[PDB]
Amino acid sequence: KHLPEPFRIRVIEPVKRTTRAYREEAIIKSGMNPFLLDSEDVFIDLLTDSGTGAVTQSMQAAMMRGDEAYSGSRSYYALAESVKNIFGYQYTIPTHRGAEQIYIPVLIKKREQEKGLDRSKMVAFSNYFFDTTQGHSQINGCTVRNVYIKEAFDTGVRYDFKGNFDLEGLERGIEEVGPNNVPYIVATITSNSAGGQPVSLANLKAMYSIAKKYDIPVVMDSARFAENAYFIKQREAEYKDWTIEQITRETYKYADMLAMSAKKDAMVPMGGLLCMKDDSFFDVYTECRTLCVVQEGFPTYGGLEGGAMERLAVGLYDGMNLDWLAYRIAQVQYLVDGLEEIGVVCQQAGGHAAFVDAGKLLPHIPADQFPAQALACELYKVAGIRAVEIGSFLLGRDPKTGKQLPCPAELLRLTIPRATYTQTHMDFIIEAFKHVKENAANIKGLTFTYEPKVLRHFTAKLKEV
Amino acid sequence: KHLPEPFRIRVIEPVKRTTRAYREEAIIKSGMNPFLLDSEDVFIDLLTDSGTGAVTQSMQAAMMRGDEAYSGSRSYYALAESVKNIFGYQYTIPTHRGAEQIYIPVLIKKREQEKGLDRSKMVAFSNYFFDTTQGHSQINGCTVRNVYIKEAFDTGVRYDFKGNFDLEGLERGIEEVGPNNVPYIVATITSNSAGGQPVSLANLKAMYSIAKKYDIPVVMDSARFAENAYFIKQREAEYKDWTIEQITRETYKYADMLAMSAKKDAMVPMGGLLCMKDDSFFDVYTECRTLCVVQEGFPTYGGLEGGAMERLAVGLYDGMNLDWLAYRIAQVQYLVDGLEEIGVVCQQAGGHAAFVDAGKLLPHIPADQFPAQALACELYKVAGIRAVEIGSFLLGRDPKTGKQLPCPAELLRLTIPRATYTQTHMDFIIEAFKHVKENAANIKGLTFTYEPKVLRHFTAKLKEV
Amino acid sequence: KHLPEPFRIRVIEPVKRTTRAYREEAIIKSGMNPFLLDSEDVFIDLLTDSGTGAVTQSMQAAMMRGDEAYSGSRSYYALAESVKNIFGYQYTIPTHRGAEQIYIPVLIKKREQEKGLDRSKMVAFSNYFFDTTQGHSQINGCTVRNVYIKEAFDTGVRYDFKGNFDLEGLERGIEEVGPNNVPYIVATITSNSAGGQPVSLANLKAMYSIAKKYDIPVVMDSARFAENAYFIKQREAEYKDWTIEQITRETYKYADMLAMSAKKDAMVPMGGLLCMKDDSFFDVYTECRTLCVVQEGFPTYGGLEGGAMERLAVGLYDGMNLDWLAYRIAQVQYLVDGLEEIGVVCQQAGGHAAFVDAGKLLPHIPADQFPAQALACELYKVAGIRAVEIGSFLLGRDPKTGKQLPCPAELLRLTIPRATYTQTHMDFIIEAFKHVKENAANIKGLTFTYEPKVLRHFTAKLKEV
Amino acid sequence: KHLPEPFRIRVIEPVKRTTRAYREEAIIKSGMNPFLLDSEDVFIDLLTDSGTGAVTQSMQAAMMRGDEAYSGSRSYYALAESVKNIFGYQYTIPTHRGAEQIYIPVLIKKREQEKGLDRSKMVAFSNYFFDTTQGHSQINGCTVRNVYIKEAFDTGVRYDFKGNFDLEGLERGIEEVGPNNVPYIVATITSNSAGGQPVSLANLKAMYSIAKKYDIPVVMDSARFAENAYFIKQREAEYKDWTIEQITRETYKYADMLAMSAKKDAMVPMGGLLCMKDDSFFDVYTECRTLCVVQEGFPTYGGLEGGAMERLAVGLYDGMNLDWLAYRIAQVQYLVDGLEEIGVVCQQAGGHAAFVDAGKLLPHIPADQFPAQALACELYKVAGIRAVEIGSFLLGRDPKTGKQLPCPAELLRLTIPRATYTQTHMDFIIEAFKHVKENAANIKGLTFTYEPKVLRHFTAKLKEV
Ligand SMILES: [Cl-]
Ligand SMILES: [Cl-]
Ligand SMILES: [Mg+2]
Ligand SMILES: [Mg+2]
Ligand SMILES: [Mg+2]
Ligand SMILES: [Mg+2]
Repeated sequence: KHLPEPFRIRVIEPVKRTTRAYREEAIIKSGMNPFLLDSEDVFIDLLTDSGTGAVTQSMQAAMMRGDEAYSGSRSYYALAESVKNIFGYQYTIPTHRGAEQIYIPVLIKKREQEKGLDRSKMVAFSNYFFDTTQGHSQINGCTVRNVYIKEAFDTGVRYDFKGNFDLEGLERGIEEVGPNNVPYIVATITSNSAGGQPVSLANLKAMYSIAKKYDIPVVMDSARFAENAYFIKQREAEYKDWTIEQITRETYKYADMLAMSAKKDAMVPMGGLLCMKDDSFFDVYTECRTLCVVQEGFPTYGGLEGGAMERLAVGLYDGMNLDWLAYRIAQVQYLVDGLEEIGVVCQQAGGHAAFVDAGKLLPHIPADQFPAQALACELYKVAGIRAVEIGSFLLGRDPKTGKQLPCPAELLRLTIPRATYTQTHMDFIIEAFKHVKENAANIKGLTFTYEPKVLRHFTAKLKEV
Repeated sequence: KHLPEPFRIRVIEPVKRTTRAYREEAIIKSGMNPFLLDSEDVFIDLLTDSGTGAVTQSMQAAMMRGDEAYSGSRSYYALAESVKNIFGYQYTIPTHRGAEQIYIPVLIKKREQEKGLDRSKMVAFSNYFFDTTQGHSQINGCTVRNVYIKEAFDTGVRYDFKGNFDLEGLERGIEEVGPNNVPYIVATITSNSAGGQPVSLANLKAMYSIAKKYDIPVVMDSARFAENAYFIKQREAEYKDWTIEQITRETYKYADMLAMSAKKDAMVPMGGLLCMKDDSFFDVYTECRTLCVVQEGFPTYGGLEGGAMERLAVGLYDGMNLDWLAYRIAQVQYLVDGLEEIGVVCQQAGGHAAFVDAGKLLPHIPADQFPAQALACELYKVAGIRAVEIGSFLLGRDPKTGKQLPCPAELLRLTIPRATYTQTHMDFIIEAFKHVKENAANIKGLTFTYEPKVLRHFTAKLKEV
Repeated sequence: KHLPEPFRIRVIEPVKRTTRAYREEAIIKSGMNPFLLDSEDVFIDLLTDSGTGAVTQSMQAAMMRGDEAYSGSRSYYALAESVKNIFGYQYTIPTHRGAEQIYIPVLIKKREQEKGLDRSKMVAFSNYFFDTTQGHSQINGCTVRNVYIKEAFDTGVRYDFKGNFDLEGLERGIEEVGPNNVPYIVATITSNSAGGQPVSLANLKAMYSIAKKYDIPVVMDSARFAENAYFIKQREAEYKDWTIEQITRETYKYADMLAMSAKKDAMVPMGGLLCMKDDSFFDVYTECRTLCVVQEGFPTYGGLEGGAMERLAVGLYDGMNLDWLAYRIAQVQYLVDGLEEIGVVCQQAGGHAAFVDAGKLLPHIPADQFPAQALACELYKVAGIRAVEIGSFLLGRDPKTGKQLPCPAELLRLTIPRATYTQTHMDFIIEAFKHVKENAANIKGLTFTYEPKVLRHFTAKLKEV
Repeated sequence: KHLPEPFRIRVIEPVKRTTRAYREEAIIKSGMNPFLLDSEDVFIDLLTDSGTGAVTQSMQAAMMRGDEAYSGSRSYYALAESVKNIFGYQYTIPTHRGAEQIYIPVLIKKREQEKGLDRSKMVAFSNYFFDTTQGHSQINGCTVRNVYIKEAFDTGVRYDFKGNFDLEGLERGIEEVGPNNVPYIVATITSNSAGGQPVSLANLKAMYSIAKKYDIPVVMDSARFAENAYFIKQREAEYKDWTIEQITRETYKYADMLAMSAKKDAMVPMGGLLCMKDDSFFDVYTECRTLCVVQEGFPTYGGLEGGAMERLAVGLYDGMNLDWLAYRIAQVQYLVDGLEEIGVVCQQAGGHAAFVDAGKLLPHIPADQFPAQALACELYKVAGIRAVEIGSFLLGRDPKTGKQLPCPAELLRLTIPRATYTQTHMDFIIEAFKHVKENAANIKGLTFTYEPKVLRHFTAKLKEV
């Protein structure tokens, strides 16, 4: 059931309706690669939901109340006040993905100096690390381990909180590695495993108990803190009558600091946060704020403009609107349910995205011929929809052999920019897939005509086989 | 078929989802009168589409480029340039409903001085006068006549252009009254007859031929000039492949000047226009521009702020977007069709609004007990929808007898703010009526508890019988 | 002493610097009439300060938080709340000059029905009526009388409150006319007499005492309520340590309602207010709100857009900023003092404007040759400054004889848009006059080449003699 | 001579006027450190001109026309089009300081692979490297050399282009180091040497000739490209009648690519650019665009919001406005001249900033007691001005000895945010220094009460001695 919008549309960005012939020529010009298509030629852009969503009236208005002072800005104060009242965290560092490149080395050095952490043995844990989070950890020489539950990636097996930490696994992992060697634990909410799955407050409390016992810093990766709070309100009986705000205040008692991209639930096109709960982490705050300036090995300055901090200060609240969250989540579920109904199969589908199995949809196309990229092109031809391939095309070649890397599955990712498209667009997408599935046998595979040495998915050009 | 939005939502105004109990208390506090309800307590506000619609990104941005100079403003120039390029009219007077209070007395005096028009015999014609247009005409001592076609108000009899002028009637009326006594003819597009019906270009050309033959000024009442152009493109074969812009340029060759509220098709919350095609009406321009200043009997100044003129300068173009018009019109038709399907009957329904027959829907309620007002309250209770009664409640009492005035039908008006609500909201409205029709027998009539002497519909309070 | 700006400039409107040759050609193209010059060709536009000033960040931001609902708008509520907290008035009617055309007929009818007011004998009083206020009064058949003090127009005789009511005169006038025949008294603050002069709170209390004794409605014409409050704080010892807000709350206890153009002290480009203090004037509120709809003799709708009401709701407060008022007033006084220093003489100069005596500055030019218009053109040629003539040119011809009307003095008006120009611009203006005074003897008189029958000053074209 | 503003102020940010007692308490609360003062408590904030200036109406409006698409954004296209038409560069990479961290390693590797550049011998040249530019170069293991002219830092010796490259020195340096070992040459305009000094087009052409001869990449560090163009128009006879735009197009023929922070001349609060002229540097473009994504050692995404790119697309043009540049530069020169007149001495003063010698102004205060920080506090106490110390306080302690580092001079930096303050503020600053110089002997030195281990200037607290 797609819920009606708990809002009145106030500002729109016109998008032209193209003809089939126009799109056919467009996709050829772009070398059968949606990444090379002009935004204006895309009717429904499902490339990413990162900073591509709508803002509320108050959020937009906030952009015109900025204090551009380098220091002591009232706009910075407003943002810090929002964090304090919403998460209960006293220290705020605005960022322009939550400054993972900052807190990671800071936490590693902290434990090395205080508990004799061994850099050659250190391991960080999370219910599920985001790619960049794992990236910065490993770059800093830290091994990572995802301690997710058995039900996490098990489709066809409904579970209210598939993003939960595997409490036993975490405990066993810490003991195995040695508490002095665990620089931090990252609690990702909602979790990025299986398309996006929530984490229960009960699970978070249990995880924090474990972390506290071993005195291990806990960082809440909060890009989708609001949707997680909504899932808790909807599925965790204990919090059924709690407001999203109360659930959020409670949730954050179970972390020592937070790091988040504001480009998701916070509703803004740019910005992030790195915050610390209380004085116990004041030194961590200082170190991070310091490293923020000299991260390059010398002083470098810059930051969000005043208006952007004022906008986020408002966005943090609007992002928690109960009616909004119920609507956003219901729309995503509406799309998935609609696709499942017409026979479209997804390897995984959650709050973050739906990963359609193009291999199953287009079985006649060899993996090396990129069936998911072929599907992306067909979806554009038929409906002007742009989606990203998550398969052999994206995977690329082995840097040491120059040969195509082996890929588990050929998926096509569908993300939904917040408060941007309607139920009618969702039905349009479903009808598009229905048409593709019907004409599947006739979709051709692809082969390169131009291929970069690295990050080929962004600018490579292909032709039909 | 509800078309998908030819745009991405960019800015939203949050609206809270209320409980049935909350609305029940709300409607009682407002004395069973939606006019007294707080806007925040209304989920779907169908009160009016006048200046309540969304704006495009470019239109909003324009508000920040204003030149506030009293005279010679580049913002005024930009607006005049838009009028010249869109309608082909060389003279523009921005207004803050198209200054009917200005051109009417000006045109009357013009013909009185030039052709000996007799004020005691003068009569003005239109395919259908808007209420305020008829109001200003009559206040100026001018009688009005609507020369609409037979098919105009005939439901159950599809006709492509029900707003057409009755060419024979117009001709006969002019001859009857005497050409020297006809100060002007107003071509309303789209026409306000039967809920809003289009006027064909063929019909407009024919009407202008008649007017020109008798040298009678023709004023194009243009609040919905774009939707009319769209209907011409959709239904008048000759213009099937013409752009909305070309149809508009052609359409305006068949009027000498134009008057319009910009609060409809032009997409803005305020403003209007009074324009003249060429030098042949330069003296009419001068007189109007002059009367604009001394309309009160002495000089009075003021006008749209610069940003507002820049916004309208853009709005005139965005309002003609083909995809937008097709979408707007399809949504309105979608609502009407959906209501017809569930057994809801409308006395008239067109592009402007749908007039539900509350008397037929709630036959047990006596007219004097306001069945349409009762229906308005029930619609709010059940779905938080606000609609206006067009019946005995609005009609009021006879100023000379203090008795209720007799009313032809008890109607409930449904209007749709542009680019504000979605197909999901439309379905919500339809489901609401479905529920009401199902529980019709139990809806009670109303009686006053407080009643003003004039304009009672705005602040009167009632209770159930 | 020009005070430094109590603010940081945040948004600017570029204005091109023209050459002398360019302006020489420009003024000729405009027929030696600044009113016909393009705004872009004017470097410093002193035409009017009405709605031509800057806005604060919060005021601008407010424009994006509008609730466009026809009724029950939260934006209307916000504006009404501002009025209640600032003036203490419970009833608010937003207008789009304070709806003088509304309260005047309403107050006249009120006293006619309640106290037997005789329309053939009625007379309204004010410390000084604004032109439009006097206009609407007289149009309604009501005679007006300005009861200003002796020192009001006496230059060379400093007096702290030259805008004061002549308390004795008011008393004597009421008795003479008969209290039943005085429909209302208008307290104009600041007063428009002698270029703008303040009214003391002591004087207002005394006037209200008189009005209350006779039960005569008192309307506060409040376009410049804030500057008056500032003058009271600066010159009335009793209120030296009172805030502008406290002075305003106190001031408004001495009126029954208020009417104001928001285009002055309220800092906005459009809008006004008509408000009533308490229930004692609830019927006056109802009548006005009612007449607002049917003022034309039938229902007509429209109003400020939501954003505009939100903006004014903020503007009413920002307009009272103490540092801002001190700065605005000091700048005006700085210009006048600077002109006086170089030998330029003004017939009158106050907070509203400075009226330079062009006749004295250019004694060789006959009045019929418009020395003030000649001066306006010269000021533009030399510095790109645009100012309005208040003399024989503006006065026009006698409608009954077609002959030039006799004029007391040939003045050139200088107004200063709020927060728009700097001390450097003020010095630029002073230097311009210094240059003109130096080359006075060579400035030529003007004669028509094109002259409209009415309101000739706006579009007439002239040439040098 | 302070020029009048070539613009009308449209939006202001109110700033409160504080009392001496208030500021005295404020500076004590902030531990005698302006960096710890609330922005609201600072009347005139001269901390930095980086992203603290005003924007034009069109620039602000642009923020509401953003296309947030991840790729193919029309907003990105608009920005790239501006770069192409203004600089003639075909390739644009928007950045969120011009991505020095990107082009430096890219250019180093390019020459290492193509000409056998030796990383242990590489040296980069510039007329004067900005601190961060030198920082990234050295971090990449590249030694830097500033080849400025003899007259560069020689005060009391006027020279039109003190930012010029020492052509002979550059030639000799390249030969000495070996052309294969010079990865790039950076042309900084205007140059950051001696407070900001321009570079002539003749000098740039000569430098490019040298670079081209040796096939060495030339990067134009363009934060202040417009002011440099203005100085060329004002001082280089050959370009006297050329427009700023023509001078800019010509100037950029003498570089292969450009890198710039848009937070200066480009008038925006955030953003930068890294651009390449033509196909000869297409591979450099690709490499940079690629490294932009994987700079962290793995893919990371993000970028300027659509509105920000639209704003910069406009800002690049508005920043070149001739009247604006003349005004901006004249104001800076007005401040310096005014200070020189009252006996205040600056070690260096140019277009970027003025460096007051606090040691000379307060000779009784020992360097270790921070006379420039003492001066900063006194300036705040007396006038509410905030300025940054560039002396022993900023220099800090030797990381290897913990002892105060030796400092050449105790300077206080004065920067001027663009289009933010007026001539009256400039006079206010001058009067403030006049007062300080008069009460110099009584100003006390400072000593720590709290001192961080690193970057102490930002949060250290001190007390008077
Ligand atoms: Cl706001
Ligand atoms: Cl714009
Ligand atoms: Mg900034
Ligand atoms: Mg205006
Ligand atoms: Mg409205
Ligand atoms: Mg983005």
